[PDB]
Amino acid sequence: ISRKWEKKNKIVYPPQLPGEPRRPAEIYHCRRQIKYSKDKMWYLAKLIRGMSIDQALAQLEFSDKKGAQIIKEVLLEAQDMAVRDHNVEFRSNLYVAESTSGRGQYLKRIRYHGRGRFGIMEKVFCHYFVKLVEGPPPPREAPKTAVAHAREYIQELRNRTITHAL
Amino acid sequence: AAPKNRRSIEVNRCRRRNPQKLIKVKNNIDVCPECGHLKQKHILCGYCYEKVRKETAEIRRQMGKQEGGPFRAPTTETVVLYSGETPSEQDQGKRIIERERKRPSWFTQN
Amino acid sequence: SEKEFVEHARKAGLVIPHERLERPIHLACTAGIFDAYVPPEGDARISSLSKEGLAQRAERLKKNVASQLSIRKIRESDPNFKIKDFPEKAKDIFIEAHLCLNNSDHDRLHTLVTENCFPDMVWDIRYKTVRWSFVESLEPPQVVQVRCSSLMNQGNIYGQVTVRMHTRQTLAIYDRFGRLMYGQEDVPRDVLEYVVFEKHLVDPYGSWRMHGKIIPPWAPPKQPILKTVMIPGPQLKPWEEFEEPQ
Amino acid sequence: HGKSVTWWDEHLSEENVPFVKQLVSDENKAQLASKLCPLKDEPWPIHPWEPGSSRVGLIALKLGMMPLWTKDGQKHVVTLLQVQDCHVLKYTPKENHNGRMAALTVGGKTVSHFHKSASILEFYQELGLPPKQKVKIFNVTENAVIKPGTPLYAAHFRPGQYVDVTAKTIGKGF
Amino acid sequence: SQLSPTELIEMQNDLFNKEKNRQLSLTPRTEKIEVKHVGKTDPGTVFVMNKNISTPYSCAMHLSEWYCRKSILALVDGQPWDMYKPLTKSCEIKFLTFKDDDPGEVNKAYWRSCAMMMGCVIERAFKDEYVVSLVRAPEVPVIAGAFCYDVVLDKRLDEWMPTKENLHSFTKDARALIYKDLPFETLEVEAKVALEIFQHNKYKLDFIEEKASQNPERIVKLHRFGDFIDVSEGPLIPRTSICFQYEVSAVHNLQTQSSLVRRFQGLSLPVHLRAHFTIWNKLLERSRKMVTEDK
Amino acid sequence: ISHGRVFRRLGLGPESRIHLLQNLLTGLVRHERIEASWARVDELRGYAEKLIDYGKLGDTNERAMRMADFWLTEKDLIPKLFQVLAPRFQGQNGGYTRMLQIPNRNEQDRAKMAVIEYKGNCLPPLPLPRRDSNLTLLNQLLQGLRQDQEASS
Ligand SMILES: [Mg+2]
Ligand SMILES: [Mg+2]
Ligand SMILES: [Mg+2]
Ligand SMILES: [Mg+2]
Ligand SMILES: [Mg+2]
Ligand SMILES: [Mg+2]
Ligand SMILES: [Mg+2]
Ligand SMILES: [Zn+2]
Repeated sequence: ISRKWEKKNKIVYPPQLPGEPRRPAEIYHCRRQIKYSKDKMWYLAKLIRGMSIDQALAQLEFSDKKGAQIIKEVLLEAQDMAVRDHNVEFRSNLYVAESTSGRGQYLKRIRYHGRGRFGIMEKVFCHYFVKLVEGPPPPREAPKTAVAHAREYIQELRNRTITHAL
Repeated sequence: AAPKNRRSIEVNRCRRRNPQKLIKVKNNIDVCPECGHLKQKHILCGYCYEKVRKETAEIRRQMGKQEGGPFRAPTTETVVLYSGETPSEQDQGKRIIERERKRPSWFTQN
Repeated sequence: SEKEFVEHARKAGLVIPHERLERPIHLACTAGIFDAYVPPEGDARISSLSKEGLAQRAERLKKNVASQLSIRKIRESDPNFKIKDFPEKAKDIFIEAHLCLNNSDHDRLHTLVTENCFPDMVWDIRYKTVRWSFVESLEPPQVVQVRCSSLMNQGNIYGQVTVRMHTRQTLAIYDRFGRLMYGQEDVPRDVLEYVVFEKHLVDPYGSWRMHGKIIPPWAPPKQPILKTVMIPGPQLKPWEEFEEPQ
Repeated sequence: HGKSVTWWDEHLSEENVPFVKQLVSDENKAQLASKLCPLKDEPWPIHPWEPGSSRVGLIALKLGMMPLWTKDGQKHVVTLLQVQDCHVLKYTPKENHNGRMAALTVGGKTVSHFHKSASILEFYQELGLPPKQKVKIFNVTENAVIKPGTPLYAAHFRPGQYVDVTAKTIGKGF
Repeated sequence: SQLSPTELIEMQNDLFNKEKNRQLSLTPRTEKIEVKHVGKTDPGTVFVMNKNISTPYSCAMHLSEWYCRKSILALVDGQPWDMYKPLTKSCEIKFLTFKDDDPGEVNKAYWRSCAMMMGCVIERAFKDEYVVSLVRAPEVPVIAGAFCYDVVLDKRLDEWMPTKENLHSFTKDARALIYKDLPFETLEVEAKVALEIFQHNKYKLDFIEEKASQNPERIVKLHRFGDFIDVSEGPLIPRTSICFQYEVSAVHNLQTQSSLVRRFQGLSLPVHLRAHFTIWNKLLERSRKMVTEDK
Repeated sequence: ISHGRVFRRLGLGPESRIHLLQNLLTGLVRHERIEASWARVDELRGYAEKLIDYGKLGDTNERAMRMADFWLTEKDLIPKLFQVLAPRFQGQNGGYTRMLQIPNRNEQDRAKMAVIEYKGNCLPPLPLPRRDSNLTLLNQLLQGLRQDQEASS
């Protein structure tokens, strides 16, 4: 087994000199050995990437997946750590910077078919990782406009040089 | 039939992350004016309805003790009265249900 | 197929195992404070008077019967003990103990502070960064009272000395991310404390160790914190209604 | 900005929902009745019939079927097609649609404003007509052009003529 | 005086910021004030805010993002309060939204704020060869057709009614102002300092003196967003981006024996209460009609 | 091809469909407010509307008694229908019951729930969706149109 996500909260940074930009808070939290599957849990994690904590909880409130309740508990307990263990005011000023799902330890069983045959059954366990960063959520990138494509294409035609020139 | 070759992870990632198979966001989430919790526009509030259901169970539990038999039902209308209240003239001729707790704010007397 | 999971951690305690210890636990210092000194409410203004403050404190030492008996008990248990030289030793221990927290050196702190004092000054600042300094001492320290207790179970005698020190300090606590949290750096705030020390007399070594820190009830409130906090409201179950106390 | 979805009835109070329905309903009758003078509102010039000319069709609603008998005793089945609201919407020049024949646009029956797109509602506002359900394109020669907004009636077809019918058939699924 | 339009705006911003720094310097130490939440949704919540630097918007951020977006006007005790004006003393707070059964206070604030946006667009639309003098923003109830703003134009611009394209040009500029997110800043400024801000505008000086007469302390309220400073009565909405539908309806002429005032009327609706296209056009036509309500 | 079919396939067949609605209807009459699956509640609404119509016919009509005999599987509810429910509903013609969508059941199946009840029941009211008050900004603007329209017309 490997446990490095838990140890990321023990990092102590040197004090900042006056005049430097304020360092946004970073909170690392995770839950181990969740009965939910790895692939099914991934879709929930992909849903809440880049959204603020309040709207992330709203989306997971009404989701019918069994893991929606599991993730909502993780976010709620991570928010309490941010406001108490860390000096993060404005408990609504957090956004989910990164969320992902890993695989845990599986239990192997025997699944019967018939004719004396069998198949190996894998009990599935998964982990959930979430990182919360203080501040408003970043703005999502818009698709490239018509001018953007034209500018790149003209630039590309201007970079051309005589191949095998001299 | 059986597969001919193992699917590469590049092909699997395209299929497993297609926009159709992703979870769609919900844009009809609103805050309940009375209790401040979350609910959908076309759905009753979960917290407010649970508040009513708990009270309704208590009222029905009181009625069961007022009719011991399993096939005993009133032939008249029913009125629920809380502590500190007395039946009105229009409420006479009906069975009376007594509750010790104070009349809740959401419940309205007529 | 018959494989299962192991390593479920739980903490269970019973009376029987605690009573079956072959070697009883040895305590270096007592847990609580035998008696809390009650300073008069006028110490905030007497501290500005030199002759009145020193003379009044001197009389309290020479007039208390219980305190003088405790002083003689220390002398009988261990000679070459002087009340006059104690505050200078107590003042240096106070400065050294806090400078250990600045450098986060726990090995030296164990010798300076006692077992009952170590968790209080370490637990909260474990992952934080503090910078404490000493600038001036407006009023020299004075010995308030001395008490002793005789535990006939083992004959252990502990000598508690209460010292009142008027100290000028510069406290600044930094967040683990490097941002300022509690106080500035260049402000020499004036603070008054009633530090209680403790020494084990039966122990041939018997280092003088700081035991506790007593704050007067009428002490001015501490400087406000920079971070804004919110007190959460009473969590309400659906079948319970809110009531407003007046 | 994750703006929430909304509909026309979301923010309307109980004392104004009947008022809004009355407001839109009165506008439809005023607009429809103001188009009942095609020859009194400066129509386009009318040309005499010429060989090879094509006329303008209609958009009708299929009611049902009735039996019909002829003078020779034979039995025929007829389908009742009703024209509810038919108005020419827009005219396309000959060289901008096909290059051989002009195109005349005809709308369907009246529908509610509250369930149409912004562009569709804006287009009808300029003309001054209530929104239509279905819109079809008719190929019409230049000598049979009709000014947009001119109403059309079932009298456009005289008995004894042969006509075509184009519509989506009954969908039976997979 | 010889002041270009860029310089006079810069002078006012410098004066406003200088006054803002003076107010901040009046509080040397951060003082803790206990604010009790008396709202219906979350009773019993107690906030511990800083004096003169903590705004009720920052108070709402402790609860959830829903209070940050839904709330428009905060109710300090029994007095309406902006969501960007810092608190002063320990009190009780309540948040008012459009959905509440009595949005009359919020409706008045929204109507005032939309009038201020029109004044900024009108002032910075005419060429520098013409003089534009903003008079005031008359208080008209929301039950009327639309909000109106009074503007005095040049003497040589007397016989000029804006065309349909010109009226639509103001709307496009207003929407551009809506596109950028500009918060509203509320500051209490002494009457004589306010006269310095509006030295060029004769009518504004008269308006300041009239408002200063109603208060014994000779104190007036100034509101600034972006680079525009104007005097208005009552609170304002916290954010510019609250407005979604904005349109300048038409203009009207009110001739007085001393001067001529142009009445610019326009209708707007917020993001929360946006209406259908069919309903919007019906309301827009009523906004064309003259609005006459001053006292 | 299910064109024109207004009924739904429930239970083990057409006979089990009636019995499932027979038990739900019996529970609705006795308790006046029950919750079940949204699809099953929608079907139950049609029968509850017409059952009151049979109640209005009277206690003496033979067809009404036979019709109420089959649907009211508990025999102590027939007097209730003809003496409580029927006398209460005399004014309205079709507004007998309300249907609202309860949030999904907190179980594995995550079914779509609904609540069905009779008018004027002796129970605490459901949190009905209340419309915006007339004092709202949008409503005030529209009320200006009505006052001006009524002033001239
Ligand atoms: Mg076998
Ligand atoms: Mg295998
Ligand atoms: Mg496998
Ligand atoms: Mg079909
Ligand atoms: Mg069907
Ligand atoms: Mg089935
Ligand atoms: Mg149905
Ligand atoms: Zn609710």
